[PDB]
Amino acid sequence: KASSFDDTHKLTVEKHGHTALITINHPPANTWDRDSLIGLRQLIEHLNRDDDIYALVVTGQGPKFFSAGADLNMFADGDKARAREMARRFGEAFEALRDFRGVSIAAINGYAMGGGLECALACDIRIAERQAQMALPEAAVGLLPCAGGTQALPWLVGEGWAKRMILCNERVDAETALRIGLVEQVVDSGEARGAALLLAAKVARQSPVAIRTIKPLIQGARERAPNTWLPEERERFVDLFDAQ
Amino acid sequence: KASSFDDTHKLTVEKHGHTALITINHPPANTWDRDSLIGLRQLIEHLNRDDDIYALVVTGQGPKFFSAGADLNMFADGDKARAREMARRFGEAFEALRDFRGVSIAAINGYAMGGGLECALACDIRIAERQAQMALPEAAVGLLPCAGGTQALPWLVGEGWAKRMILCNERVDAETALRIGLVEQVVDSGEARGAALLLAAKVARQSPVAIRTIKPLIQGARERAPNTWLPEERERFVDLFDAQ
Amino acid sequence: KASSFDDTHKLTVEKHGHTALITINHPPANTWDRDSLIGLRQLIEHLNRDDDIYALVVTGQGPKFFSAGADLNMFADGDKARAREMARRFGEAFEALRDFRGVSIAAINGYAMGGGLECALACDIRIAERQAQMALPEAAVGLLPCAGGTQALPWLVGEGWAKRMILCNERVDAETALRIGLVEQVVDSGEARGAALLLAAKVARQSPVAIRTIKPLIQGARERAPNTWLPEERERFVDLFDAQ
Amino acid sequence: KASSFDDTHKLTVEKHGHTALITINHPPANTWDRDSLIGLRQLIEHLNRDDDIYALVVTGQGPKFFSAGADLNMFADGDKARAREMARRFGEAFEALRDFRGVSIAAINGYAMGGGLECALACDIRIAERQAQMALPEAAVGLLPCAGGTQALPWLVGEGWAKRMILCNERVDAETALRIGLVEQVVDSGEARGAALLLAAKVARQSPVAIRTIKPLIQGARERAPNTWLPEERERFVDLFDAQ
Amino acid sequence: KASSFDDTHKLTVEKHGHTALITINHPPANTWDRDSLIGLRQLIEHLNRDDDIYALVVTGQGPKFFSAGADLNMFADGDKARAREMARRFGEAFEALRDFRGVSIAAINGYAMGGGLECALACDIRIAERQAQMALPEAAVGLLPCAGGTQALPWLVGEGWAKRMILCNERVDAETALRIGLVEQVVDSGEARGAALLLAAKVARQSPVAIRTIKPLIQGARERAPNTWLPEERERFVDLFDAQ
Amino acid sequence: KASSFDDTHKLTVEKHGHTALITINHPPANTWDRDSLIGLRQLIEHLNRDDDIYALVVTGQGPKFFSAGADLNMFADGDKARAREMARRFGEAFEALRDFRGVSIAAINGYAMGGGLECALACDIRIAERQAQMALPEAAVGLLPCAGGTQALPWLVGEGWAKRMILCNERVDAETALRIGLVEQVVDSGEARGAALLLAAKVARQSPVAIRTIKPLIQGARERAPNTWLPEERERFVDLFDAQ
Repeated sequence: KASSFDDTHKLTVEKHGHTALITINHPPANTWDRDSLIGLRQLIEHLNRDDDIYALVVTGQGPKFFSAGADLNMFADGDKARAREMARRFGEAFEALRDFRGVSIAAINGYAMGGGLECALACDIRIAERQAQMALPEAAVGLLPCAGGTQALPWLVGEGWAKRMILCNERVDAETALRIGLVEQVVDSGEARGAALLLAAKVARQSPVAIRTIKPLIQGARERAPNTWLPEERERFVDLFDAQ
Repeated sequence: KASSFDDTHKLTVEKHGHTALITINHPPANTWDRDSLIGLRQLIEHLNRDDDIYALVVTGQGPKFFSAGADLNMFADGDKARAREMARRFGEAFEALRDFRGVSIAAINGYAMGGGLECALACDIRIAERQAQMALPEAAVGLLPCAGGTQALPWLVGEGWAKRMILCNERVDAETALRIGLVEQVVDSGEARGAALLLAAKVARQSPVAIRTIKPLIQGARERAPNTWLPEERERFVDLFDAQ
Repeated sequence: KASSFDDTHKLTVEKHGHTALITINHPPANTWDRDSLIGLRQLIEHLNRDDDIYALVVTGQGPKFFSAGADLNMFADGDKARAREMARRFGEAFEALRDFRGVSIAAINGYAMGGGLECALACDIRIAERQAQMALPEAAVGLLPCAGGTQALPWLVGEGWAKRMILCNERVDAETALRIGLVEQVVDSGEARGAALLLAAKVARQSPVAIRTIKPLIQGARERAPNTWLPEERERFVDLFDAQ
Repeated sequence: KASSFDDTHKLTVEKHGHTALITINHPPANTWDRDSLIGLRQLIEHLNRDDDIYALVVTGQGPKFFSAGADLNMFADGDKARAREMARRFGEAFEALRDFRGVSIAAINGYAMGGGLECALACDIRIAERQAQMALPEAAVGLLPCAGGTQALPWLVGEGWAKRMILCNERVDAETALRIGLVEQVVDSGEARGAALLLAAKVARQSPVAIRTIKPLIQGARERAPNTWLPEERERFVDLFDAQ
Repeated sequence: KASSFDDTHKLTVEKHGHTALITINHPPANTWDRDSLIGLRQLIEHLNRDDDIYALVVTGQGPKFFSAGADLNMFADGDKARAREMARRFGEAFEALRDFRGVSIAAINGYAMGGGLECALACDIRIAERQAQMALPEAAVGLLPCAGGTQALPWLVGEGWAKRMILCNERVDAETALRIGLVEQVVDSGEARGAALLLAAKVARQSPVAIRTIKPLIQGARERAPNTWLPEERERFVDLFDAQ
Repeated sequence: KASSFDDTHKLTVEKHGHTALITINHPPANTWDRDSLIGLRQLIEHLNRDDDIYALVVTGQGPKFFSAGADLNMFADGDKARAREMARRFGEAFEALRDFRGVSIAAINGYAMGGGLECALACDIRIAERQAQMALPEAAVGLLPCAGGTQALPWLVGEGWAKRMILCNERVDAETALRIGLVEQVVDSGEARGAALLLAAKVARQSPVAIRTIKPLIQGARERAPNTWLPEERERFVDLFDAQ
């Protein structure tokens, strides 16, 4: 899928059924840069226009790294202007992945730190390998998680654990992540990608138009309290009842 | 309790102390229909006007089903008009049960799927039997949980598990439900009703006027961020200090 | 730290590195009164103006009590006027502790009930000893948790467990608290203070200006939905990139 | 209307068609006290249960005063406890009048100052006599408009004029009030009551069930942004289409 | 503009510079029906993809009617299903016109009642002819303004005048509309279209990319309080500073 | 007042009673630059710590310009980094002036365009001279009002007139500004400063502690719907009743 456009070779896309497998391919640490952040946004835009795609899996190339976060080549020095543009690209890329019209599954096959973890927080579901370690260590260098980490992390794991990770710089492993809600499924070494593609196959058995309508409803509390969406819930239910 | 009005025989009510035991009695699957959804709303309205009632337990008649959700007799065919009215009745019935002035305890004695699960999400506390299985499989038929499921489920279990259940159609058992926050207590087969009635007895030992005032405060985040309620919290605290 | 001002001897402060150790010293139950609630607010105000302080630990003097909540000497009788002023002092003291510019760690060394538990909910992180028991039993005397308990408790543990504690008056121990998210770390008897001071030392290794900026961002959902803060997140990220 | 219950002789009620004419009768200044604030809330509760009442007019007895605000007999001295209870009674009385299920019309026949003005802000529509003068002069005695004035006044007239009245203690006459949106219609001396009863007669020509449903929708922005109500608008539109 | 697609002859579109002139052409009263509501949404979608279009004017064909609101052919009888679909089409058509990426100007050349008025409320700016009369008389037939009228009308004119129009069924003329904020400019008979096209020409002198970015910011209070957008304001300001 | 610190000679401060008269002194157009935006924030910080100051007037030196907005020396070229810092300084300076603890009065003595108008929108009350002209013409150069103009302007004048000014680049004079709510008082040439200082004297007759408490309440709708502040209103009313 994404068969043709200027897609960076740092992001490989393969079609497996109704599922798009995205692999971060940037050695040695599967780090995110400008080229890949631009390609990610564009790629999500085309997958939202591909009606053959009901699901999405992203994972890191190789067995060691899911993603080590932001390249150092970007928050270089130095340039104040670079930093701002880079924070922009992270938001645009990960908000787009967040707004994927199907379901997105993060197959955490290793270290997911900083921006790599924020990328997985951007996905709908996370599947981590037993040895995987995740953290947001930006405060250690006087910075912060600018790709949504300050909001997404406490959203799943709660404020206590979120500031244990960000404010105290403590990393967590897959089994601790499962205990606190950061991940939904722990699997053995080398089983995330596979596990993710198989969970992405269960989605292709559901009505795609129902998935696309339901998902924004589930994320409703991210912009507005849940009770404010209940009338909208019935309305989209009737919209789904129409057209069988 | 609810000693006299036109209450459908599909909903049996028995008074045990300061507790109203509601039993869904609609074989074979304790399914919800129009008659029972109307009776539920009306029943909650009278229990809110009965000052002898401090608590509430709902459970499914029989050992197999808590509730299998919406009757097929309602989202029949077909009629676009039926579907809309039915989504309305679900909201009105379960929002009323949600707005019960005392505490409500769901004693999940079996399958609670779709609308049956939304009914239990409407209650304050859930107690599940070990063998009980719960899901929201509406997306499998191109529909959605229209009785609050798209908001209530992620509210307790988080977005990851909520779309694991809704978007991926994966069901969960009582022990998984406990791990993710969907239920608060797991008990052995045939022990939910009993467990629920005994938890409903601890409530009758607390000031009822304090329960009625406190409960809306606890649900405050469902309509508005928690910090916006703090001045209101002290105000209702003084209201409780008045009248001893 | 807090080396000089009128600080009540009911609140002892000792400086350990970049960490301020606050100890509730009011026998026999480390109860909160007017004098201590005033001193707490004032103390947090000076710690926010002490740039030598990056973290904060509060704990109860002695091995038995963290804090038994509100003194009876305050919600005395009786005076309607007293009650209101007291609810005010709780809010002001614990909202200030909540708004501490560094990280605050509750070292629960025993019973933390009512206002004592609300004090620990006010802190960023909670570390409980195995034998510690926590509850909000205000509804048992016809009152309510007026120091933020009705909002803070469901915020961490969810609505089900929050009303299990408040509406049903059921207390929880440290291992149950860990299971539900009320605490982040369980430790053995006599190890909380120590554990807390060592977690407070990891914070002094991070940029303080990053901690002060990040923490309000993490608590953003308490006043406004998380998505509304994302542009602000990047903006404060660039503010942190400036000044290296 | 309100034909029988313990209604204080300080509040006279007369039935004119489908309209309830409420007259503040407390010389010399039509001031609000505890007895009248309690009676007002109770009176609105019964008018909401009287299906013969589609509209409501309140005005001051005599030609000189609509209402001079709060009695001095209440924020007496002195008692801290009195003040709090009194602020409570104002809110409860005027929020109830605000939540009247039909339309309420303030016929301002004279001075409406402080609580008298807040009473008229509580009504749906205001009709002022040419000589009428309105202000919120609470800040002049070190207090504030505690019956909703700090929110209702800028809601209609804008922040500039609202703090011109409250923060600068400047009063306005009926013609200035019309220019800024504080009133909707200016009439000649002795014509407000009459004008109000005739506007209240136009309401009795509309579907009452439509008025009761529509009015909360119009006030939707007072609790939540307008766009959040649009799905609810259609839903209540279909509810009105049902039952013809 | 909109040079080619299935556009209903009930909606005529002509290109005048960078401005699209939309004319409701449905005698005798320029009423809105299903065919025209579908065409309106589609038309706005294509104008948002036409980079040659910076502005938009809608007006009624003929000198007598701007729009008399909803056709009777739709809320026919009767069918409950029809009513719901029709409320849906109004929302979708007018929310799209509301979300036009350029500026939209309503040239009110006559009666604009009910849905016709809601259509003009959907536009950015309103220019009314002296003889034009506007109202929302839905409550007179037991219905309500389902195309946003219950939210848009008080948004501009305030609650008092909004329920004077809706709850009391009182219509307003162009000079009263100007006094209350319902319209921004009053012009003489036969001068609205012309006035609107000339105001739409001033827009083509501004940066289009600035108009598209600014307009959502101006409407920010419709979904969220204004202070929550200020960081976003600077961010889009820098986005505009980039690309010159 | 502001008797001693590094205050830029571009901002002259004179003490007249309990009022601080701030005069933008930067020829020829009273334009805002970095030096003056920094000094403004600092100046407001010290006036908030001066208990001798109850009010504030800002106006432009000379008879021709109130303020022509942002210096060209700042959004120079060119530097992307400059633009961002400058948008930051505007927000910080005008949000501080907005958050002045007393009342602030803009005495518009001439042109107030772009940032000059945003400065006056930041004040509580605006008094304009008859010849004064105001606009936000940023969209004409492909930019936007980054100092709050996109939120403050529609907040007072409504969306129609706000986008008439911003999206259509149409300027308004003092008499049009009065008609639409942009200003509260129009005065003759050379009378604004004087008028403002005399309105600032009426404020010094009110309780300062009441002004400081009330003003945030009036601006409550800028961050949260008005109904959410009503319990807080009574609470601060009792806080004002305490301490006489």
